[PDB]
Amino acid sequence: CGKETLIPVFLILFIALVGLVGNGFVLWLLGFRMRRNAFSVYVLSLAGADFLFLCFQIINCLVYLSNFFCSISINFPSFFTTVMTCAYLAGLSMLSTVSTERCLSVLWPIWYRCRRPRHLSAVVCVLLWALSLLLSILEGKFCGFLFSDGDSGWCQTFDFITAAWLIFLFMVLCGSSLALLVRILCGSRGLPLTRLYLTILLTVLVFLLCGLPFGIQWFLILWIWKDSDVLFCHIHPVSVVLSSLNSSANPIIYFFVGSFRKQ
Amino acid sequence: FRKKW
Ligand SMILES: CC(C)CCC[C@@H](C)[C@H]1CC[C@H]2[C@@H]3CC=C4C[C@@H](O)CC[C@]4(C)[C@H]3CC[C@]12C
Repeated sequence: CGKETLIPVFLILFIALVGLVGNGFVLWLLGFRMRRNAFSVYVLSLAGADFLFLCFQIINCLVYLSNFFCSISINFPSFFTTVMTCAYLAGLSMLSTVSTERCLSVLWPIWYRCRRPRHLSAVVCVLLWALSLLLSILEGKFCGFLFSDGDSGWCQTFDFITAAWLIFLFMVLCGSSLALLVRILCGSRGLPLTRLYLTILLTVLVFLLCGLPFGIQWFLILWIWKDSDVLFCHIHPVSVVLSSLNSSANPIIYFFVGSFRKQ
Repeated sequence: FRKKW
């Protein structure tokens, strides 16, 4: 657009810089300083995915501001949208596999303590990242972001396939959080119930209201509504603001609350 | 080629 979309661009550049410094601190602390468990492997991979996504959002911010003020008319390449899509899908799939591993920890505690393979988690991590590549480049080369051209009749099909993948990740996160909540609300003795309940509803509403809108508008709404050309300048900058709020408040919730809280 | 940017 013109000046109508300008203040979401400044908002995504403030929350993008906050997300870069948060995910940089989480990446440095879990890479080079602290001792890691399987959960720190999941938090580290989630911070890497959000670091890639917020890097590509802040360079989209910078090329839009270079288009507006300096009038350079720089063109970012088309594969940055592809690797940003891969970062977004991996950053949501880490949230789903965090909720699945917590459900397996509470429902099956003897197995999760004593018989869990220590090289499971990273293996699960790399397979989810592998599937992110299988949903990114097979997206992008059909949508013209790779190989300069592509059939849109296939591109819409692969957008619907990854939309089914996003609603599958949401029902896996919601079903696992529901199973963990009924397992604690039936059978808890010494657990901190209200803090655990509030953090579970916080992570579910972050995955619903913040992480999911950009994927639903980018892969699903844009093909099924068929008149979204005037709906763009309202729904798309607020969706990248909400997804950058998801990627920026994933270091603060999953690390600096779980593990940097007392200080 | 698709476009919403
Ligand atoms: C499937 C391949 C091609 C995609 C891999 C993407 C690359 C760039 C990165 C992003 C974050 C990385 C992970 C970050 C954390 C660790 C923990 C470490 O103890 C084992 C490797 C592992 C699990 C890395 C594996 C590779 C990884 C997933």
